[PDB]
Amino acid sequence: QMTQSPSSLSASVGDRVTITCQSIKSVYNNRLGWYQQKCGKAPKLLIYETSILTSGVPSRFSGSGSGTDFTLTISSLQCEDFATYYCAGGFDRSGDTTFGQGTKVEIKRTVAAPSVFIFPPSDEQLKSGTASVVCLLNNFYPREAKVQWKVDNALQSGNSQESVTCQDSKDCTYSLSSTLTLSKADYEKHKVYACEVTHQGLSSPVTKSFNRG
Amino acid sequence: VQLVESGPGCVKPSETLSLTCTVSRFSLIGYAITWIRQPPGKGLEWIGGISSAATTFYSSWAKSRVTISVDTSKNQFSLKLSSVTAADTAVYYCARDPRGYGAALDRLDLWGQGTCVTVSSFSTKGPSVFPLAPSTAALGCLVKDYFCECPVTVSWNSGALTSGVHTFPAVLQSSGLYSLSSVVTVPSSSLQTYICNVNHKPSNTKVDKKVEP
Repeated sequence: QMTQSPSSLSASVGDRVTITCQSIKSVYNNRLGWYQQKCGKAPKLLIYETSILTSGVPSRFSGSGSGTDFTLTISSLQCEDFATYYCAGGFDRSGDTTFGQGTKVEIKRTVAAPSVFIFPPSDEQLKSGTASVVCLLNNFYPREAKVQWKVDNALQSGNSQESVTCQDSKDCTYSLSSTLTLSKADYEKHKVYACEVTHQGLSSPVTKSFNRG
Repeated sequence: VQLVESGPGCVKPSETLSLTCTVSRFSLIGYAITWIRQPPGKGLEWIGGISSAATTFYSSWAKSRVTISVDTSKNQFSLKLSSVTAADTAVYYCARDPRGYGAALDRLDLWGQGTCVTVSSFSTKGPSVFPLAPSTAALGCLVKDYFCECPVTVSWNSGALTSGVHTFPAVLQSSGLYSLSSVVTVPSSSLQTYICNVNHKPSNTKVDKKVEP
C-alpha cells in the first residue's frame, strides 16, 4: 500500500545503498519500521520508530526521514544483506497501517566457478519403478549456468528440473540442483550418466559422470 | 522458537482454516499479537491483530471472514479464516508488538517462522526420502513425490549439522507432485554419522534416513 523504491537493486560488497519508502498520509508518532526478509525466513525487524536499530543489527543499517518520506541506508553492503526489505507504517490508532511493496537487494561479487557433484539413483528408489539422478553445482557466481544431461552420451530434454538457492550469506554464491527423472527400465537400459555444466567461471564445460553399477 | 505456529498445511476450498500461534516461553511483557500473510512470491499483507487489552482489529478485507482470539490459559492465539479459496494460499505469520498495539505494523520485534497454507482440491501425499550417497565430498537427501509443498522440514543430525547445508527450493514435477533436495558438503573423512530428518506434517510423515558411502 505504501510505495517503495526501487523494486530491486544490485551493488557490490562495501557499497552504500538506499531504499526509499513513501506514503500518502503522514506517519503517526514516527511509527515507521524497516524489516529484512531472507529466503524461506520470517521478516526481521531491523529499524523501528524511523531511526532506532534493534539490538544486534549492525550499525551499517540506518533509517531516516519523516512525515511521508523515509530512507533505509546500508553503508557497507555485505553478502548477508541479501534480502527483501519492507517498510511498514502506522497512520492512526484505529487500523490504518500497512506494509510497503518490498525492495529486493542483490549483491554483485567476483566470478566463482561451481563445484560439480553427481549422485546416482539409490537402490531404495530403484526398488520402485523410478530413478532420479542428481547433479549439484555448489557455490558459483553469477547465477547463469547451463546444465545438460547425457545418457550414453545422448542428450536428454523434458525429463529434468532444477532449483537454485538464494545468495549465500557468507560468500554471495548460488547453488543449484538438477534432477533427471527416468523409469527403472530406461535407467537399467543405459550405462554412463553424465551432467555437463557450462558457467562463466569454467574455462570449458565440466562434466561429472558415473557408470551404473 | 518463541512463537510456535500450527496449521493444517493443505486445505480444500470452502473449508475453514484454523491456525494457532503459541507463545512458547514466558515474557514479562504485555505484548500484542498480529497476523500477517504472504502469498507465494508476493509481499506482506496485514490480516489483523489483538492488543494487550485483547482489543481485536481486522483489516478491511478480513473483517467479514476472519476471527482472531486468544486463549490465555494456553498463551495461544487463534486465527480462523472461513470459506477459503486458492487465493488464500500463503505463508501465515504471527508477530509480536512489544508495545501492546493490536493495529500496528511498525514494531514487530518477534516473529513466528510462518505456517504454510495451500488451498487446493488435490490430495495430500507423503514423500519418499532417498539418500544421495557420496561417491571435499557432498551427500544429501532427496524428498520426492509429496503434496502439498509445505510445511516440510529438513534437518541434519537432528539439528547438529548446519554449516554448508543447502536445502533447495521444492520444484513441482510434471506428475503434479513436489520434489526437494537437501545437500551438505563435508570432509572426505565420513565415519561421522549423517542422518537427515524430514517431516511432512500434512501427511504425518517423519523419516530419519541415514546416508552412507
